[PDB]
Amino acid sequence: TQELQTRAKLLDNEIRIFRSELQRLSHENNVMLEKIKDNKEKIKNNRQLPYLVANVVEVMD
Amino acid sequence: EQEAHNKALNQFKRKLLEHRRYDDQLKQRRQNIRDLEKLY
Repeated sequence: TQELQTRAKLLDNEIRIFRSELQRLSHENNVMLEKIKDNKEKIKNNRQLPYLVANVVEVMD
Repeated sequence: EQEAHNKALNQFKRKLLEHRRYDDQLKQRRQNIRDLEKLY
């Protein structure tokens, strides 16, 4: 009964870490979807046609 | 049955099943922040 009591004492603190960490990830994952839509409205404005042609004589790399 | 230490362990097996339910969400929502952070 000593081994099972020590499992029980640990899970009183543990359910608090899991609750606080699911709320952090679900609000962060709502903000990541809004970043990629906002920056894409400004990429699409610059990608506007028409645009000159070239070739690459060299990549310095 | 008779023992009152079986009633103590049943409260923490409902928190342990919740820890299995939470693991499937947390590891799935964490992998979606890693993909979108390379795009960002």
